[PDB]
Amino acid sequence: MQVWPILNLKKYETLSYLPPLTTDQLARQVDYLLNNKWVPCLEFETDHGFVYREHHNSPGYYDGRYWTMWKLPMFGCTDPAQVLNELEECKKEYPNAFIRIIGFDSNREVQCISFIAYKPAGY
Amino acid sequence: MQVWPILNLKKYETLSYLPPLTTDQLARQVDYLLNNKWVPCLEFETDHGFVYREHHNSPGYYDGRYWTMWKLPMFGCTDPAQVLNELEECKKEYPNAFIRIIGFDSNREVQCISFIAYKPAGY
Amino acid sequence: ASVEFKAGVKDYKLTYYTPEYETLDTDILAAFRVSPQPGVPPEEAGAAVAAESSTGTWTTVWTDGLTNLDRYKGRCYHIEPVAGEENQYICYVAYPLDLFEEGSVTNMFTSIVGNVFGFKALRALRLEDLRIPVAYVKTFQGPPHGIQVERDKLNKYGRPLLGCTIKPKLGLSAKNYGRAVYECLRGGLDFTKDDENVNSQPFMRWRDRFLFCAEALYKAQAETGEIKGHYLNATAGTCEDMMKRAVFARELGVPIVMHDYLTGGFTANTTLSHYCRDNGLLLHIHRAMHAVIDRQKNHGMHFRVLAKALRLSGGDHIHSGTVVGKLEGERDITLGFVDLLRDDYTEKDRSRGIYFTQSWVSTPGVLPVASGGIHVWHMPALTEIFGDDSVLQFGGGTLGHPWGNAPGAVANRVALEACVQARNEGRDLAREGNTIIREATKWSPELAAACEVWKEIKFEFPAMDTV
Amino acid sequence: ASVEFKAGVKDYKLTYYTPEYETLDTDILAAFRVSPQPGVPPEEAGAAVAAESSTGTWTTVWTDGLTNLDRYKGRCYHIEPVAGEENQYICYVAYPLDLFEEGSVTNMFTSIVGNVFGFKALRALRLEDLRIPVAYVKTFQGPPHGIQVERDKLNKYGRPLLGCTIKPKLGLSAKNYGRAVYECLRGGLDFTKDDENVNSQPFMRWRDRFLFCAEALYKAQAETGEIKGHYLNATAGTCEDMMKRAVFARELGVPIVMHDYLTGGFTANTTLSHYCRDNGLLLHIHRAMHAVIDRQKNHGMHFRVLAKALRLSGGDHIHSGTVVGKLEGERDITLGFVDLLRDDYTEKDRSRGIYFTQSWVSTPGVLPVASGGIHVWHMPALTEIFGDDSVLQFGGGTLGHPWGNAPGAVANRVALEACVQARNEGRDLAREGNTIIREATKWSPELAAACEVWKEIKFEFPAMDTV
Amino acid sequence: DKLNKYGRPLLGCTIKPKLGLSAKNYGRAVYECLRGGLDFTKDDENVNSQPFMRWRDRFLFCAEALYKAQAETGEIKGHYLNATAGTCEDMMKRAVFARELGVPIVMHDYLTGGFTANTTLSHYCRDNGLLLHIHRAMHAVIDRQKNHGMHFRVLAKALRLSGGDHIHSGTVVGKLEGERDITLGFVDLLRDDYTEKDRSRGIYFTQSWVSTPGVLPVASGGIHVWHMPALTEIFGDDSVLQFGGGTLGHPWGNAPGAVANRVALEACVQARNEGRDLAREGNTIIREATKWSPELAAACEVWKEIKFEFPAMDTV
Amino acid sequence: ASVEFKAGVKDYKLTYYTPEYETLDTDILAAFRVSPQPGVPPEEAGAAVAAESSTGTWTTVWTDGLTNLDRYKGRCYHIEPVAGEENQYICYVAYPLDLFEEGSVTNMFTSIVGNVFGFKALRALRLEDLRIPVAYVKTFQGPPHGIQVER
Ligand SMILES: O=C(O)[C@@](O)(COP(=O)(O)O)[C@H](O)[C@H](O)COP(=O)(O)O
Ligand SMILES: O=C(O)[C@@](O)(COP(=O)(O)O)[C@H](O)[C@H](O)COP(=O)(O)O
Ligand SMILES: O=C(O)[C@@](O)(COP(=O)(O)O)[C@H](O)[C@H](O)COP(=O)(O)O
Ligand SMILES: [Mg+2]
Ligand SMILES: [Mg+2]
Ligand SMILES: [Mg+2]
Repeated sequence: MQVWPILNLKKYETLSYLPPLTTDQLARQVDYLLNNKWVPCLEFETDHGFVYREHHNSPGYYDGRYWTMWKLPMFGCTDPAQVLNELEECKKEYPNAFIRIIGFDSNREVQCISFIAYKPAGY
Repeated sequence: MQVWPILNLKKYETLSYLPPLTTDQLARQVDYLLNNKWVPCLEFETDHGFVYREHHNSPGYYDGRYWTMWKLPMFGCTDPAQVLNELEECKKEYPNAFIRIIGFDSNREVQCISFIAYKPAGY
Repeated sequence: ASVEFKAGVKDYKLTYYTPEYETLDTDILAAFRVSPQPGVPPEEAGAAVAAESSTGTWTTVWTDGLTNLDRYKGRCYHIEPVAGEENQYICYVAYPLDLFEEGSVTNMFTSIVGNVFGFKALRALRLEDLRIPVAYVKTFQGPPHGIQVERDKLNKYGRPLLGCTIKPKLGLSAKNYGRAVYECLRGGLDFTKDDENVNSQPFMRWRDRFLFCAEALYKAQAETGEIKGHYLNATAGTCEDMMKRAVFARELGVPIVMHDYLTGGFTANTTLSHYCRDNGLLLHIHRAMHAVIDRQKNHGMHFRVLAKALRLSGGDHIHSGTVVGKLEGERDITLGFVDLLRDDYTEKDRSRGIYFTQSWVSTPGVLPVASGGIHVWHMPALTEIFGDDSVLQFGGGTLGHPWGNAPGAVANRVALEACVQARNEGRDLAREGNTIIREATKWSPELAAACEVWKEIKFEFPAMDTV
Repeated sequence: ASVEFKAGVKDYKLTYYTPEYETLDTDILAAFRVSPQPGVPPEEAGAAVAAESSTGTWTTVWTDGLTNLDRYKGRCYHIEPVAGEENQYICYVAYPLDLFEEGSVTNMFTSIVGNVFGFKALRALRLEDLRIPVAYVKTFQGPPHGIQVERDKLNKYGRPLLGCTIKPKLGLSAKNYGRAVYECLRGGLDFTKDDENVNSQPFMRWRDRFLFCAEALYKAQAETGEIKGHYLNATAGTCEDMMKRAVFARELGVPIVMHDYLTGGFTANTTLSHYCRDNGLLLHIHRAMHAVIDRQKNHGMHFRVLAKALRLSGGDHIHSGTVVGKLEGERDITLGFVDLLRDDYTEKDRSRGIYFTQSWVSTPGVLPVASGGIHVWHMPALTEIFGDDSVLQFGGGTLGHPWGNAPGAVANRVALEACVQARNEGRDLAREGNTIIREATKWSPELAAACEVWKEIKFEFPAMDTV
Repeated sequence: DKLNKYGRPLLGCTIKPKLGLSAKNYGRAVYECLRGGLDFTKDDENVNSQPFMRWRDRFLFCAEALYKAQAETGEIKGHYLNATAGTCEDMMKRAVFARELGVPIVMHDYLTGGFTANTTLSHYCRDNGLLLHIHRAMHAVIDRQKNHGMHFRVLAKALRLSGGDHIHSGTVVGKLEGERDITLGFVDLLRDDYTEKDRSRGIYFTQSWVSTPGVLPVASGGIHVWHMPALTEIFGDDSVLQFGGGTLGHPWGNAPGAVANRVALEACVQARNEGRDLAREGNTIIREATKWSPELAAACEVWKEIKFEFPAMDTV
Repeated sequence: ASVEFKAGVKDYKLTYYTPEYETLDTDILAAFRVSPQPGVPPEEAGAAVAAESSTGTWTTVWTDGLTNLDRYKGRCYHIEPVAGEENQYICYVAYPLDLFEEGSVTNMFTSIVGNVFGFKALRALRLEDLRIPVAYVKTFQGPPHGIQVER
């Protein structure tokens, strides 16, 4: 009987309870996003990797949900390499930030994909 | 006339004002809870050993009262050695955690025993 | 069945003495200790009590015919002479469920105890016990929280809680009150409290006291790492004032307030109890004035009845006596109403003055509070009599310590924990009590100082209220 | 002056027995009938009472030094042995004005009667009287209207008012209640009333009763051309419920409501009294439960103290006993507290149990209500004892009439007016009482019928509460 | 958008036993469940305010518990606090305290409480930013038999109008009845903006919603780790899968129970995203995950042979 | 006293079928017309109904050990066949007073009729009657007036 660890066990939503994604596994997630004709976008954050509540405590209000946009959503992107290239570009420029890849469905106007693609040292 | 100290005088509820419990004394407390047919359970905490108020300040609300359960309550336990063994196991896995032993009374549904069995260095 | 109206006076026993009646599980049963005037037979005395506390008056009224009196009348169904007393009887009276207003302790006492105690035909009258049927019990909210929930909110388990009344009773300023409070709390006590008569006065207005006391308790809590409380007294002259005090306490985020239920009254106590339930505030009840009613054996109301009434109206704590302190309280009788306050079921037991079996249908239990003239040497006895589910309070016993409030609290906390440890290890508190305390004095200077001051202090007098 | 703190217990008399003290006109003075345990000297017993009802506790506390105890302490300043009793003393205690919360009868009793009655060192304790200083009296609203204003609102002068409690006590339906009420009112009575225990129950909910009773009283008023009232009972389990009942009565436009002040409590009574003042409603006060507290001479609180407290808290009427009825009440003692309820000034008079001179600084007077076991033959005595400023109530004495409610009321109204006329003409009611009644029976068939039924009915028993 | 959760079904859990737990024991169970990976926990439908646990006490301890779990994991958590009461006034009193606590979600039994009370609460939740979870207790009294009553699809449409953010939809594979095609029919009626007539799925009329928000279907009732592939395949990402016994029945406790469910779900999501057929490769995907997840391995072992197969009463 | 926890599914009848139980005057009693699926024993179907309308679920949970399940559980205490009827029974279930919210019909029905009617193991289910104990009746206001007052 194992006791689930309490320390340094922060998670990052979808796919975070699985083993780290290998190069090919990550590329397959991107392929999935593109195959569904969703728009890819990269977001990064250096100061608040996790949700907190500083400005308000009313129902549904949380700080830390918004991250900062890397360039612009990749409208018309049909090649995973492009997304993976931008990811590297973002890493070299923000090696100490958390970086996630999201995919927008413009018809429903809902993010259908969202997973952490990179974590700074210490995580 | 002695002045009661102010610094580094945090307490841990029942038994915390007596000299540190010896191995034999600790075992006697465990015998007691078992003799009363209460269910033993171990709890540990690393980040917040004492109550505080971060999320709310209304009457009766306090953060830090819940610690995390080590495995499950020992239903059917009748051997004190079983409890002390778990204490040692919890201690080795979490050396920097405060660990307490509690005893449940299922009929009244209240903890009839609760005491700190171990505290990290500097406490 | 109908009958012709005949004006005139008849004996109460013709309609109200029903020795063949079998009580319904929905009836409120009462045990009265009746002392009739010479010449008044016990059957007539018992019937008068039943009649005038339910449906009858002194002469025949025609209006009885518009209703079904058999269905509503109170009935004296049993009488027994009291041993060791002359011309005294225990009369049992049954009242149907319909006579009472749901959830009103005020209405219940108005009928049962309203006018009958002043009857010319009686020398004295005492209400010893009431059997409250479960159907009526369910109409009350009961304690706003109760034993389990309280321990859970405060995160305190495995030992009696510790309190202390600030002294002097009256005369201290708001700031000095907070000063005394912080010093008491930092030394190990769980609570401190306003004296029962400390409401709002020229020397200390309530709001100032609430404010300074909140600062003091939060400082002591931060210093010790143990949850603290201070019973803020909401007792006031009007419902409106009482409410304004409870409201501010809520605003401060403190865990507990107090109320003098008898001097304040049942109507106001029930209002406060509901507010405490709605707002998460623990409610400590002080029984000021009870002895005016419950001390004499021949006339009045026994405390056990006043205790049951509080459990119904609502209160998380209630003073229960100390047995060994400065105020009267016999051990057997005390243990009797303590079970009636904490348990879900108590069987009829006349050796402890319990006249009827009482069930509570899961109404939360009330925490008995032992306070008044107690000190360190009394710790083993108090721990042995009340057990873990109790609050032991030391006012003079803390502020009377030669080294001050913090050392006084330490002495009390250490004395308690030493008893808890010894008991847990299998030692006999009633036999080894003094030895256990002496052992702790060896390593606790604070406790040693307390022990020497109160060594020869005892309170032993013949009790008036006995069985 | 400063002094070194010395821990330990001292006798209460070293600080609380002050036989050389001269009382200030701002002090609350109390007269306690103290019965000490054997071995406890009267000076120590009196001092314990003074101490624990003001500022002290069982052991020395250092905090006394933060304040000026001489300025706040209660003081036993006089002791006298009681004649005809053994080991009993009257101890006089003075409490400074500062100890009390303005306008709160609840706070006043909490201090004076709070914990002292249960002291192990005492066998029994009774509070006989309180001298309420005029400076404290002014902090209370007093009766919402009082004698003069009431007579003026109702347009009734020159004779005692007449009431009647509807019977049976419990069991009648709302419509039958109104039926009984209209019949009683149309025959000449000024008021009818809910029985003290009639609040809201399965057989008759309050709102239905209020509604049917309003219809009945308006019909009787229209028929007779005399202003009528029916005491609608606002006694309830919570302040909120009590208030909802008072509010509906206000909406109906009726003139008077009632409250059981002791079972309801002082906090709720004071709230209702203020509402009655703000809304023009007369307030009748029923003293249910008083005898539990005030019947025995050796322990409790005399009724005169409970009466003064009502005048302060507020009430337009208050039951005062009948002397000749079914409930206890001695003539001299009764007349004593009747003056304390109506007058602006009453001088100390020990033959009537008045221990202190009392001034009311124009606080309105309260109308004493004589009720309980009285009938037509008692009319001359009642009229002679209470005078015009009183309310005489006949429940069983009206609804027990062989011809019904209206004829019963007529018999009572005629019997009263015959006494009023005879008195006014110079006849002696105490001497010619029976003759006066007999003369009226000659032309009043209704009164003749009443007289024959209750001819041999008397209530004569030895009183427990005497002087 | 409020919870910051995308790309997978949400995971919930009903605390057990249904009744009988104290307020503190409720919060204790809640904290352990949420910390293991579940997004939500919930009061059982019949947990309102009773002698063993009064409502305000429960709301208080559950709030302390969920905030602790959230801080530990870094993921937004919630606990459906039950606002169902005997009167509108009591219901509102419970919704108000939830709002004061700053929590994200409350729940209501719309059929036993009633449509009038539900619409009142729906409007209050909109004005105060509270998510509203709807339990369909009593629906089977009305919708089970094919010959008499009202089909659930009509009750589902009624809820979308009255108002609710979630509504139980059945599991198909669980302990309670629900046919696949009929279920798929009303799930579309709950989430989409337009659904055309389709008699094979019991859809008699074409229905348009003119942009009325979709409601999240909640699959709950007798389900476990082995059902994960099937549930993910049937419902898709826009659903909430709840495991009461399936979490509190785990041999290692609540946190490991939650981990098992969260891992099983993510394994199915990853496989699906890679193009794997959940219907055919379901068991394989789960077995693969047990190689690196002790929590999941222990769970699979316990419920390997448990299935719920009986003839359906409600059919097309 | 308590036993060890063992994960796994057990038949509901093991805990919820109590044919020798004597009802208390504070219990809410329910009479159900139960029509089990073929192969489901009436004791199990009756136990399932009692279990899922009170304290139990489909698999064993360790939390039961924190309470005294015996005083809170619903209990199928009696079963009788329906005359001239194929595989149909009247199952009697007792519910302790503590399971219900005072004055709330909504809560009473949520428990007794909440989820059991949709069980796969049952073909049909009908609640015929309920014995409402007087202690529970007193927690309600009832008619605002009633026959007598209305007339
Ligand atoms: O005023 C007092 O005497 C106390 O503060 C005790 O002070 P000490 O701790 O300083 O003695 C308590 O209120 C009494 O115990 C009440 O009596 P009971 O508890 O019997 O109702
Ligand atoms: O319940 C009763 O007995 C009465 O209605 C009298 O009825 P009858 O007129 O039918 O006797 C009165 O309340 C008592 O007088 C109260 O006692 P006191 O007035 O002494 O407080
Ligand atoms: O009470 C219950 O049985 C549940 O908590 C599930 O518990 P388990 O997770 O322990 O099965 C749910 O409320 C049901 O799913 C209701 O049915 P439906 O979703 O079909 O409305
Ligand atoms: Mg006190
Ligand atoms: Mg009366
Ligand atoms: Mg459920």
